[PDB]
Amino acid sequence: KHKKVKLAVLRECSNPTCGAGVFLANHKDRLYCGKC
Amino acid sequence: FSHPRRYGKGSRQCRVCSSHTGLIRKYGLNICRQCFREKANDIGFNKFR
Amino acid sequence: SKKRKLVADGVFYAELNEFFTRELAEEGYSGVEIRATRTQDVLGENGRRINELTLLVQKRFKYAPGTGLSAVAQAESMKFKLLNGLAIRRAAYGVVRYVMESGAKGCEVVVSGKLRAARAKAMKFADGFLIHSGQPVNDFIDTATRHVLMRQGVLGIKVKIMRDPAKSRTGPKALPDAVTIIE
Amino acid sequence: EDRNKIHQYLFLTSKGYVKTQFSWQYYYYTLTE
Amino acid sequence: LPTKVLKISTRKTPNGEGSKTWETYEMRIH
RNA sequence: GACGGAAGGGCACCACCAGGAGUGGAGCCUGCGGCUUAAUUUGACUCAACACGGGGAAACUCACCAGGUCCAGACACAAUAAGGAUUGACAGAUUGAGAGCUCUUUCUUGAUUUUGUGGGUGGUGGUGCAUGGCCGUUCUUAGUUGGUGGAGUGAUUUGUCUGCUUAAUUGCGAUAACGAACGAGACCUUAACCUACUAAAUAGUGGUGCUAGCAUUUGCUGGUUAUCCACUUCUUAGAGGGACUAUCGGUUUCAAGCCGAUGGAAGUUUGAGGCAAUAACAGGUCUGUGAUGCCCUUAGACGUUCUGGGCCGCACGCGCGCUACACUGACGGAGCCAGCGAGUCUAACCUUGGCCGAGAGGUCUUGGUAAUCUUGUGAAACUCCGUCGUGCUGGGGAUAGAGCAUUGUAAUUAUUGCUCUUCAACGAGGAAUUCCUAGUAAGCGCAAGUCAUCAGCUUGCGUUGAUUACGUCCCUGCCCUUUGUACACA
Ligand SMILES: [Mg+2]
Ligand SMILES: [Mg+2]
Ligand SMILES: [Mg+2]
Ligand SMILES: [Mg+2]
Ligand SMILES: [Mg+2]
Ligand SMILES: [Mg+2]
Ligand SMILES: [Mg+2]
Ligand SMILES: [Mg+2]
Ligand SMILES: [Mg+2]
Ligand SMILES: [Mg+2]
Ligand SMILES: [Mg+2]
Ligand SMILES: [Mg+2]
Ligand SMILES: [Mg+2]
Ligand SMILES: [Mg+2]
Ligand SMILES: [Mg+2]
Ligand SMILES: [Mg+2]
Ligand SMILES: [Mg+2]
Ligand SMILES: [Mg+2]
Ligand SMILES: [Mg+2]
Ligand SMILES: [Mg+2]
Ligand SMILES: [Zn+2]
Ligand SMILES: [Zn+2]
Repeated sequence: KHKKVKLAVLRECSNPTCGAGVFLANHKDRLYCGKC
Repeated sequence: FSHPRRYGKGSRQCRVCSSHTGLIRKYGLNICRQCFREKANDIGFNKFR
Repeated sequence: SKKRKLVADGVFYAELNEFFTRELAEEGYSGVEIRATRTQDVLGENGRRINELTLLVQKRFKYAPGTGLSAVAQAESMKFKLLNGLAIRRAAYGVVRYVMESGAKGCEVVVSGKLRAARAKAMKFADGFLIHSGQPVNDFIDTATRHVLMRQGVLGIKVKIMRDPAKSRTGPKALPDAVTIIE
Repeated sequence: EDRNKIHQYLFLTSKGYVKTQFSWQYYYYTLTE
Repeated sequence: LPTKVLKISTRKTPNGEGSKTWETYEMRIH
């Protein structure tokens, strides 16, 4: 059971794979694309 | 949701059932014996003696 | 090989008819050779069934875009008639009424299952001359058996016919008992 | 779009719109009107 | 040529009850 | 009709005689109970449960249990849809886990499905007492019916039978029956023989341009995978022939026939089988079926899967079995004889032949989709020559320790193999009980199914090949008559 929560609304990584709707994770160190 | 099941009986399944039971791996037909004799004569397998 | 081959002649020849009294039964199937009872609904709406699955004969079976004297036709001749609804008493005598004076020697039809839920009806309906048995039956019979799926208790037919050995149409000319001379 | 690659791999098996028939494990999915 | 019978000896029953009766089908090539 | 513990007959090595070979007694293999169990999944319990469900289960199978994923609940209505529904996610705590199961985190994929109603629907889940199908048993049996006529008011009977005789309701015969059909028989497959027609380096044999070695006036034994010539006797097998008990005795009654003899390829229907009537039975299988009625179930699932264990767990009884108790034996060279059979393209099956190795095995090619190669499957019992002189000694190989391999994600509760040490009963098995009549019993090992692997299993196979009867109801059973019945659910 998960929420991926609704986000009272909103960097980036490489590769036309990650299509600009890909704002990198706001943690630390994170180079991560939610696509994969 | 899967792990090595390459060989063995879990590998081979019956053509008409996917029944792993009663396999006959002779002559490359791969059906179980419950299963075969029903579909026997139509392959030219008949009984003489 | 060659053994693993001539089997595959037949074991390919086999699964077909698993695919035939399943899809062409209501459309009137008799036997691969394609023997048939009814023969339009096998073609289709001038093309609906002719090629609906020759196009599946390949995209399942490894191919390319471009390459009443029988019981198995009479044991489904009217297997419909039951699951549609008639008396199982006179309907059965109709089919052995039917084939018998079609110059035919012998016929026999049984229905097995729950007529009424008990140790289960097994009554039998014969007519004529039915050689059985020895080798002359392989020559002279056809028998089919088709499970009949009605809503409360599966049943099952076992039809048998026999070829008139006189008007044999192939092979032996009469019963191997045969005796005759002139006075 | 994962579903969209198969829609014309062709030319919801339920609402008719294709009739099904089994015969040994690889699914003869053959079509309606 | 010599003919080779293809023989498949299978027991006659679906379950495992009865007398232990087998039966050999033949395929006869030429 | 069925039944009887009533009377005749008749018949069977799931009956006996005459004998043969064994089990139950020992170790161990396996299956059943039990018992233990988290679970030891389960079906079957007389012949007709208990090496049987191919049931030789390390995963799987797997049905069992301890746990953990999944939607693969289509679709119809109704709700979050275009101010993001919603799945996915790397790593971390968690957990068996390189599992986003989950928590934090904020990314994120994009009308794909998330939620209830409703409907599905998967199930090795229950009911073989709701079923199909199939199978097993009575039955390694001889039985079953109808036409015309006869007898009966009738249901029914006769036919369908005293007596012989046959494997048989198979026939002679007798006859209120006559003439018939199904069953048996005929039919079909196979193991044999054909010096015949039809036949070939894919089969087998001489033989030649010639080649190898002992004796040497021409033979011994061969060799010649694109060196020539022959043959149909072997092999194999196309078309067919041939056995009909043929002929003549022994006994018949009038025969039907049974016990000899010769021919002889062939004398128990020539041998062995496949088929298979009328009917049965709550027989077994829902653990074969996308065969399955109806129920039970369908999101903390009984569905499917992943991880791990279990079916094999031992104060015990039993069933199919394997290795034996040793001098017709064991060890060791060695002679070296089969037949039945299977085998590899999106690939690893049958392995010659090399070569490493103690063997197990390694490695290296190679031939083989197969009358060609493996394969002359150079099998074993065997056997010829030696060896150990009767303890439980090596017979015996069980339990038990140590080391090397082969399969396989995975061998631990030894999968299996080979080597060294271990060396347990058991000293021919009680009451019982099985199987068996000729290329039989029995011994022997070989293939195929199983198979990734694993035989003390199965289906078959040939090598070796007796004793004894070629008969009777004494037992156990079965079939036909007669008879009794208050049974018909028999
Ligand atoms: Mg299954
Ligand atoms: Mg017969
Ligand atoms: Mg005796
Ligand atoms: Mg049980
Ligand atoms: Mg059950
Ligand atoms: Mg019982
Ligand atoms: Mg019996
Ligand atoms: Mg498991
Ligand atoms: Mg399963
Ligand atoms: Mg049951
Ligand atoms: Mg009358
Ligand atoms: Mg009268
Ligand atoms: Mg009578
Ligand atoms: Mg039953
Ligand atoms: Mg078991
Ligand atoms: Mg025992
Ligand atoms: Mg090898
Ligand atoms: Mg030992
Ligand atoms: Mg077994
Ligand atoms: Mg007696
Ligand atoms: Zn990225
Ligand atoms: Zn099957």
